[PDB]
Amino acid sequence: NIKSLSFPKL
Amino acid sequence: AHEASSLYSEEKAKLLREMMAKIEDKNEVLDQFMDSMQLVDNLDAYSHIPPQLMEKCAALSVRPDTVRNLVQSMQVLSGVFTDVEASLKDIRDLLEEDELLEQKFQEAVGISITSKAELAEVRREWAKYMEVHEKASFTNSELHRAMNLHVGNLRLLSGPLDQVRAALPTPALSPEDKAVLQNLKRILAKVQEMRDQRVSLEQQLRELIQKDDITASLVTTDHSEMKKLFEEQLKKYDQLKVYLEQNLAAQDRVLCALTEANVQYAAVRRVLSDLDQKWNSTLQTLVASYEAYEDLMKKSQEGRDFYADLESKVAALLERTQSTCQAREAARQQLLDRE
Repeated sequence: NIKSLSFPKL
Repeated sequence: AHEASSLYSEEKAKLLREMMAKIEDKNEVLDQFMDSMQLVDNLDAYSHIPPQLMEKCAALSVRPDTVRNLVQSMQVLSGVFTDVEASLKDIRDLLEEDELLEQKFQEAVGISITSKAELAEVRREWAKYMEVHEKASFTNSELHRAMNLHVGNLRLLSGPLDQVRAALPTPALSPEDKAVLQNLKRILAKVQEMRDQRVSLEQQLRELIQKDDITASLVTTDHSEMKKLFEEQLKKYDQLKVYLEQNLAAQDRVLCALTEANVQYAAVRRVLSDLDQKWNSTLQTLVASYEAYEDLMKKSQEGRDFYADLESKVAALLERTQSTCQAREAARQQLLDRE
């Protein structure tokens, strides 16, 4: 669940 | 002569075969009842903290106040989130006010390509950071809901071990239910002893026959004395069969006691089964909260690094925005004045 939370790339 | 010893080996083999039959029957019954009832005293284990959970508690103490620092770090990440949102809102307000003034200016009279093109780049770059910010909005929100979901157990796992052990459910059995457990445990003990003595008594009978075939055959030799000698050996065999028959007969009274105890055990059995279900349930939420703690450490770091990079870009875009909008307004001041 919370393991697959990805922040965007910049 | 050779036929008298052969007739006696058949009589010894027959009584041994009748013995092995009565034993297999009694064991068949006995095994079916054990398998059908499925039946222990490890109730103190509920009062112990599993070793794997203690290793996780100790891991939350090798670094002091790790749950407190994670909670604070989450508040910092929540803080820079709202800061970014507010700077993105400031840039929007500047673009909206500038676009309004430009429409009013182009109405009051019939510009500058450079500032127009810089103002268009600010708009493009703003919408880029708006799309990236709203994308990471659900992620940030889920990260904080997960934190709130597990922080109570993480505080529990960080505190003293006695409060962890107190969170686990313990058996609360009345003296009547303990008696039902003791009586059931006493009968099962009697069943096992009955099994052991049965195996033992059969071995003795087999060894008594085996030793008689080593003696009155493999070394010695008789004549017409085979009649009295076979009666001597047969007397020894019959005394063991008496003990074995007592062992077989005793099984019937014991099975009646066990099935009756099993009926009294039915209420205790469900209570203890619900206690085991509940015990492993609370244990698995503690394990899950520790697993979430590792994932939170990782994602909290990724979020603070992402939003720090994003805050720096949005702060720098806000500078370009207010500079471009201020210059464009000074141009409208000069032009509309000389009119």
